[PDB]
Amino acid sequence: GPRLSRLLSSAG
Amino acid sequence: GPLGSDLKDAEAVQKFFLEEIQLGEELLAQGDYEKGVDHLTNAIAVCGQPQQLLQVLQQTLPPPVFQMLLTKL
Repeated sequence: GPRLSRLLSSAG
Repeated sequence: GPLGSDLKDAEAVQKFFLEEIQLGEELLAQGDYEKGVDHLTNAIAVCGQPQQLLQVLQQTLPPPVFQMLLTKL
């Protein structure tokens, strides 16, 4: 799902 | 002036990175692996230290898709 993107953002 | 010398440059790249990650993960969530990875590799490409990003990706992506990703790195 598209909110998976929050995980990738948290990686920095 | 050259890219990076303007205050607005840092904002544009942070927005670009968010957009590319959101777009990539939406495309992946539709089954379009190739275009999704295109966008994910754009996001990585503007990231100065993408170690954890790559690690999460390799953790989370199907392995043939992660292979695709590396090809497009």
